Amino acid sequence: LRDGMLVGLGNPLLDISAVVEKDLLNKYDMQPNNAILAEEKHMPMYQELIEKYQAEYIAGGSVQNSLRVAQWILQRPRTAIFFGCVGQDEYARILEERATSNGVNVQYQRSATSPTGTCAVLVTGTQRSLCANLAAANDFTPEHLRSDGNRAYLQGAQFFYVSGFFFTVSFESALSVAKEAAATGRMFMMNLSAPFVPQFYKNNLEEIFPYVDVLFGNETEAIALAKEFNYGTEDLREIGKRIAALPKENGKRKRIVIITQGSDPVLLIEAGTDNVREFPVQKLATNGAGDAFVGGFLAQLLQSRTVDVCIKCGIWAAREIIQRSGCTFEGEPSF
Ligand SMILES: Nc1ncnc2c1ncn2[C@@H]1O[C@H](COP(=O)(O)OP(=O)(O)OP(=O)(O)OP(=O)(O)OC[C@H]2O[C@@H](n3cnc4c(N)ncnc43)[C@H](O)[C@@H]2O)[C@@H](O)[C@H]1O
Ligand SMILES: [Cl-]
Ligand SMILES: [Mg+2]
Repeated sequence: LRDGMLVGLGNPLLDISAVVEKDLLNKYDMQPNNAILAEEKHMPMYQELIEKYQAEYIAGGSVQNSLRVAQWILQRPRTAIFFGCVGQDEYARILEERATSNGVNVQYQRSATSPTGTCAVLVTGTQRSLCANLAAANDFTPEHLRSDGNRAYLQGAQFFYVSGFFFTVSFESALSVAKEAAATGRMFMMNLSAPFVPQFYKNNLEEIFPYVDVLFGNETEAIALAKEFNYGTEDLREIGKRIAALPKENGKRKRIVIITQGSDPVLLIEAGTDNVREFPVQKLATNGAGDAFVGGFLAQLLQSRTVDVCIKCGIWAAREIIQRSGCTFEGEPSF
């Protein structure tokens, strides 16, 4: 292990989390059990959550969360580098301090014009509804990656991870990094992130897929992808196989597709096999479980462990995060 093995590109966001009821969702034309991008009409919701629903502030953003979980497991600071854009404000210092405390080397671009992005996380019964106000995260530019220091970080990384969420902000950066990775035989990995990603950016997804070595997503994202790509099936095993079998630029590494299903088994699909492997999870009697699953996976991948160990660490990490929330980061990883 050495510094900067993993680079992640994403949207650093402060989560604003609260328990609410359906009338709040109806007020903002939100569905239960969904993730959306904020529009003008959503904007008053953030202050309302803070002022009237006693909302909690939690460091978030998908890729940021995953790198924080991976660092917590690694216990070796600076092993992962994070790129994304924040404001110059109090929200950015909350994100900076939490991610740096966990061991991430954060390399934030700074917007002086937008505030740090936030994500409403609304809890209603056992359902969650998310509304992401990207704001400064949308000010990310390819140029941030072209400084001398930042290009040395790209040149030195061995592994790359990008969320589908980041396509909203800079697909051009994600693709550029993916092509350089394939061309130098390094791993490029990404997450489907949310149903809106294949629904909104189908062609981007198609264009980047040849350079994807590992694709993560949940069952709902996999089905959403299957609709846009016209697979005519909702069978997750079949969908995984079709994605895994897509043309691949770096033919020397066979694509892996990993599909999480909440409390049901994690599914592993490898190109060139017709046999999907399952990793059962102990059904727990919460925020970013999928992100934590990826952090656990990446912590083992960086230590060259086999995929089955990467996935078991993912499941273990998600289950820790579900138990202890932010407190998990104060403990000692005992995987
Ligand atoms: N535009 C945007 N840009 C950037 N970031 C954005 C964004 N919009 C939202 N975000 C970020 O998204 C974060 C929240 O994500 P969440 O919506 O909380 O969920 P996730 O991490 O995406 O979970 P996912 O659905 O993928 O995984 P699954 O349940 O299959 O579960 C995965 C694993 O968890 C474990 N698990 C889950 N449920 C379980 C159960 N019931 N019992 C036991 N284990 C379980 C299992 O091991 C399972 O495989 C927020 O922090 C926010 O900042
Ligand atoms: Cl992200
Ligand atoms: Mg997810």
